[PDB]
Amino acid sequence: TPNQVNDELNKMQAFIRKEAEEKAKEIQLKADQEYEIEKTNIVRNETNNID
Amino acid sequence: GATKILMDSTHFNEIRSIIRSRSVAWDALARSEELSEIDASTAKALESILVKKVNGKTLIPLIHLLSTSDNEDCKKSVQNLIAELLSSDKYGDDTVKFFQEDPKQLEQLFDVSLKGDFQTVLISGFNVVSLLVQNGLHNVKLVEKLLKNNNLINILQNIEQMDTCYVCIRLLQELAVIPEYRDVIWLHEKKFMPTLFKILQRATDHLGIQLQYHSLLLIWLLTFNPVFANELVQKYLSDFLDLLKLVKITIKEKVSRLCISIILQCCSTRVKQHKKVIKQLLLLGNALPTVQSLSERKYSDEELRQDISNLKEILENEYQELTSFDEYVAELDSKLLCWSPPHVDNGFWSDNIDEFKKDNYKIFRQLIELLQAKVRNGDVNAKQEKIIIQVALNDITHVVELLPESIDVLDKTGGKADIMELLNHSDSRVKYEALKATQAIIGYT
Amino acid sequence: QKNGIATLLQAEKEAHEIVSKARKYRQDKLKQAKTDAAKEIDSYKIQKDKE
Repeated sequence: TPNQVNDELNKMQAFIRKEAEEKAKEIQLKADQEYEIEKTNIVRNETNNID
Repeated sequence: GATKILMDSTHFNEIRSIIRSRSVAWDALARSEELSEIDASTAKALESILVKKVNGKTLIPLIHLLSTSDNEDCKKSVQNLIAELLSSDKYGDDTVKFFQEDPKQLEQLFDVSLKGDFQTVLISGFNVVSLLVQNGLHNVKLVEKLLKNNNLINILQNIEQMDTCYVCIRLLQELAVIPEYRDVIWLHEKKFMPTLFKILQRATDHLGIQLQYHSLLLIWLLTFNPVFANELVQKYLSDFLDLLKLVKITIKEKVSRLCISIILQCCSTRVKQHKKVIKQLLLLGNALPTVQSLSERKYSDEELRQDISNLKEILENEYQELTSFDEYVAELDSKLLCWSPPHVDNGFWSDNIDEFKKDNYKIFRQLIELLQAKVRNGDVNAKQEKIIIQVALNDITHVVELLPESIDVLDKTGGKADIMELLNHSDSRVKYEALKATQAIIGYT
Repeated sequence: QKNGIATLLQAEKEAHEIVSKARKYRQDKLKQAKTDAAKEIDSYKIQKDKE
């Protein structure tokens, strides 16, 4: 029946929402790691030049 | 209102529907004087105002039935309405403000959370986890309190109940959403490690992979800190090597890219002396074939495939050097060989055997280019050049002996003629190696 | 039926929008990294002048 059809639609939007949520989370984590890393690299070059 | 999570999994939805479906009358408790009549009135009114005004008024009133609860159903409905009003679209941030103004207001609430039956240790903990990492409210107190919870200990360690296990685990990851608040979670991580290894073992055999996915997600989020990831693979090698096989065999690419990125974080240069990790993992874990098959495999996500190629390349980087095949590459590039048991040891020959032919026998072409260049031009046999060309003859001999399809090139590269022309030389050793290679081309006809 | 088609198209739009948010967050992470590098640069210049 159509009830399971609309429920399946909402389920699809739910799966896409979960995929997008996990993706955004992975983006934030990668953002933390990359920020720390880039800051570390800049700090390394700066420390070398300063030394 | 502000950062309300855990609305994704259908488990938390069915749970919230099952708990909030309980029948309890606050007006009957007000009429029987079971609790504060004012608080019971505000609760009975808020129930109808919810199921279908601002907050902070009934905040203090609910605390009367929170800090002091004569009935379990009363406290259960109180915490249920608490978490439901916290995630409510109508109230939302306003409710959060009630927690944000006074940090000690939720402290006792967290003290009354996680006690007795498994049903009552869920919701109060849900609101508490919701507030601990909410917006501006952050405390090491809630973490230290939740970490020592024996009521929640069995809830998270329950391998029987998947619902409670998934609720406690998803709450664990959600509370670890702030890596700075994950330090204590990383210190007490020994208890979460067991359920993780259990999810991994259960992985090796509907929405049931979502739990293992959130767990691996907590693992990768904890690997985000190089310190916690430093003791990651330095603790359990057994549970670690079970990643790639079960991830590749895993249908969904969520847990696949999770184990891939987590293991990549484990062998990453970001980790101090992480070389031993990738080394043992490719040694006792046979990660060579796993990385080869995974690189030959396909992935829907761009990040999964990119991290796959990067991790495979990272492994292949130090795997080729053990047994250093690049060591001979330096001699070939510098066009100067020496005395080493590189082509002499059968093991070394087996190690670089797979790297002998890449694209149109690129390595083999680079192998014959040196001898051919030492043939058509130059070709003065004294000291160095002789022993080097002889070593190249024996090496190319072991190569052609190993690779039966490597003959077709030697004829088209002019190598058959140079090898045959090497039959007569000044040195008996050069002639011996050249005759050995001649018999080698004569080995298969 | 149409509700499902719209939910699916909007799901694709939500996935692409989440990907875009990830890209914007990545560029923003690079920007914060350059800014932190700038602060570290000013601090290093101050330390060099002080030395």
